[PDB]
Amino acid sequence: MQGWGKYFYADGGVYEGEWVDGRMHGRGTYVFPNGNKYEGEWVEDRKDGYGILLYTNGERYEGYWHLDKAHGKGTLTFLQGDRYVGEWHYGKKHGHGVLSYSNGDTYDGEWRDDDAWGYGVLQYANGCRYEGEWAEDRRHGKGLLVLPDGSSYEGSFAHGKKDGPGKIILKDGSMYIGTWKDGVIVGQGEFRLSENC
Amino acid sequence: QGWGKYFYADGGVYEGEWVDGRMHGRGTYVFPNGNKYEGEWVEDRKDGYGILLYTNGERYEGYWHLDKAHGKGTLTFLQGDRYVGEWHYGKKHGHGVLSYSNGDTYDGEWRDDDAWGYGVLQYANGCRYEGEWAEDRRHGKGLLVLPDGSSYEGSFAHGKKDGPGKIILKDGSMYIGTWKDGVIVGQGEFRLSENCDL
Ligand SMILES: [Cl-]
Ligand SMILES: [Cl-]
Ligand SMILES: [Cl-]
Ligand SMILES: [Cl-]
Ligand SMILES: [Cl-]
Repeated sequence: MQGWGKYFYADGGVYEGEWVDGRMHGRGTYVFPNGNKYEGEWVEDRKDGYGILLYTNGERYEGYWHLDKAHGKGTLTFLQGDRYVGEWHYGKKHGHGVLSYSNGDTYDGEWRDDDAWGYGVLQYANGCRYEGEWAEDRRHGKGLLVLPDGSSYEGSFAHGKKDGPGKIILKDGSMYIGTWKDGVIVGQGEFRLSENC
Repeated sequence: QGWGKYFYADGGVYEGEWVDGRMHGRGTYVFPNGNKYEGEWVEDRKDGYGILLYTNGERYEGYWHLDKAHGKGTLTFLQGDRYVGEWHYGKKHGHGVLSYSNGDTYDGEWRDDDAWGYGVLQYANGCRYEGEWAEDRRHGKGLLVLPDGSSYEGSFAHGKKDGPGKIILKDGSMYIGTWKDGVIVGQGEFRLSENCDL
């Protein structure tokens, strides 16, 4: 099973490409029973190296594979509108990458196991903008959130909501210092105004 | 009855109309003080219109009753302070405006020579207080506007912020809480004018 050739039909899946020893090896294409079609490099019956897989619904990945999963630098385009360009780790967004959301949001930062995780900045379509840490695809740890007004909160976050100590600075110049828990003010706080009189 | 001048042993002088041996009618009296009164008299008392000029500088011009300021009258002070309003037997009482030399000027109610009731005070530092007063001090519900453009409205006690109140800024974002002796106390809530996501 050497040279070029065509083969398979596990279902109706036809692989056509290079071969070694009954394993697909080299560049080749494979239209799978789904209708998904991978066209790239192979290493011993798994996609390994660069390759493009078109999904039947519309999706389209472009990048490096390893052991039949996305691994390395790769671009995932949702022709609905989404677009991701960055590092992968065995099928999941992992490392650094940017994502353009359909709703208008844009992310730039770290990822771990297909989730925003680590440092990253997200420019919301509504005008807010977050610059801080993440955990499990939600704002977690210290961060800075600017609001389309121009005022901002800087403090701690937990599970996507304001939580812990924090300061909120106003355009006016005034400040409120207090503690949050699950996105809500409670406890003793301090509020400084810009002008005394 | 009639007119004539008199020199008391005190050094005081009176000349003007008399009735039954009592100063009554128009007359002028310069006191041993150096104070000189010039107005209407009734039975040896300032009563009706009159001016009283003090040797130190002050000058009352208005109506008198039972030898005391009573009715509408203007008093200008040592410092330059000018009161224009109603009097009640020597005390600011009713409605009156006081313009202090420091620049502040008050316009509101009075009771027993004290700011008491509703009144507006424009501070010289650019501020304005519109609220109630008790015993010459900001007391009750009031609105305090800062030159900032923000404003505090809530309650006052003995001249300081005290009780529930709201600071509302130029943005429309507001802080809601309670005060004790002009300083923040208790738990508060801060609301933003504009926020994320909604
Ligand atoms: Cl989040
Ligand atoms: Cl939140
Ligand atoms: Cl501003
Ligand atoms: Cl006061
Ligand atoms: Cl105060």
